Amino acid sequence: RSVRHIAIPAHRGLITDRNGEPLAVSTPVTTLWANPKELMTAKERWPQLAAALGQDTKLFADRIEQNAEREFIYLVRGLTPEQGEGVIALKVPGVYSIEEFRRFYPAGEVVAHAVGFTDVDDRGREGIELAFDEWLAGVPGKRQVLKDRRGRVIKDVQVTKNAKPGKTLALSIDLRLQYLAHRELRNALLENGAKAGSLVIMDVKTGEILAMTNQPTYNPNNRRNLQPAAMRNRAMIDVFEPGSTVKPFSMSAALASGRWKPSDIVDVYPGTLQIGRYTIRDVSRNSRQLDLTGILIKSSNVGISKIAFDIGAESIYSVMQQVGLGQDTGLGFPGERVGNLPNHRKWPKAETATLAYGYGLSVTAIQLAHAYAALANDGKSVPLSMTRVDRVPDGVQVISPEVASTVQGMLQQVVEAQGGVFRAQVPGYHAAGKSGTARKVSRENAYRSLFAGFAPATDPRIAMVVVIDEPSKYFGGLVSAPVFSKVMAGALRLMNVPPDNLPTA
Repeated sequence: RSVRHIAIPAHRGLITDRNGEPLAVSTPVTTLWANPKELMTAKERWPQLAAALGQDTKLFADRIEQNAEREFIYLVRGLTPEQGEGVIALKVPGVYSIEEFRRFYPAGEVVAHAVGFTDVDDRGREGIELAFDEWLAGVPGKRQVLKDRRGRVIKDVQVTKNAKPGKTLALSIDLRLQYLAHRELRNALLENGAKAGSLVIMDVKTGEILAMTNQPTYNPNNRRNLQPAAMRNRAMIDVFEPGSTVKPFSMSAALASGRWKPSDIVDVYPGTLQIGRYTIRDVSRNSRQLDLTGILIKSSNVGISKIAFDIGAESIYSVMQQVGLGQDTGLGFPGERVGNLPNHRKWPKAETATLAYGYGLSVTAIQLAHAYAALANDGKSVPLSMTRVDRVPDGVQVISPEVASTVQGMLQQVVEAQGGVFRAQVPGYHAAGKSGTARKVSRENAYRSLFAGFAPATDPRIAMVVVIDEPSKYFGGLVSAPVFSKVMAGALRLMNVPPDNLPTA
């Protein structure tokens, strides 16, 4: 007698990793709904129905009696096809089913922050699911069904508009590398008794983000009792002052200025330098004079500041801006933070020095990895991508290949030379990188352990950033280096990259 114009869900598009491994799959579920006007005519059936739904007898009865005037209530949503058909087989008057779609995340917490999740209505709410919701969602259809005066659906009349399925999306993530990264970062936090962390791996030639993992994390298939801290995609929303990890870009500015050469010597004695009301301090007051490579190895704040006064902060600012520090990544990720790299018309001495040793700016882990990928790719910046790319993108030469090559060699000495971060070495390969201690001024002042590098030195393929938040187990400045080593070793092997430092493995 009556007529209703309901909808037909679209099969939400599959999300895969770059090799086609499934990251988010739309699966069939059965939702049960009732017409209370019909249920009210079969009350002797309610206890059996209530038990099949895992509901208390009297509470289920109360719920039906409270809604007896309606023609529609939900009984349960998202049952497997088998469960739904099993309740339908009870032949309870007024109980109906509809088949919907529901996401399943086969890798669970391993890639939770990148992929995000959907609504109970299959709508993208976080991460890629949100950002690409238009691509993934498709277009629903339109169905028609007739009803009586009691609201009883008599017959499905026809189908009006055919649903249109969403489109497949292949991410840049390599799930083999994501597992390695997720496993090693997690083990690292437990061993150092750390709070949170991030690890980013990217292809320096294509800009593809091959892994992006954070701790803590969560299972998107089971979001009960979910803590807000666990949902933060720290690689893109946690901002910090990168500290010594951007001294290599101060150096690039120096070697590009025409005024400095690697063999130059800077006097750092006595490990401090006064500028007005401020005092610059070196951790290693062991040294009196350092060459340019030694300044990075010892992480001399005094040394890099003296270079900065000579070349000027503008030259340093320009390199840091051009490699993407505190600049929009273009990834358009939900909640992504851009940081801050403030310019000045005139640079005072203090602001000059603090920029040079990495406290005059705020960045994300993704930006820091992008910047190291520019240095690794022989000075050529390529845009970041969260999706698989089919051609090497056009890059921008932001650092001359000669300077990039020199600084590459210095960072390789940072890892390999005496007194350097030896725990960063990758067996079988020549790796290069730089360690640092981050700072997020807030009222608070959090300290993070950072390592950023790339490999292999002969033809760099991937860049990596490891962030470990305030390790409690407190010489923690070199806590991230061993994570870089293990993950870089596993990544190079998984990507079939030929070793260039035998004998080591």
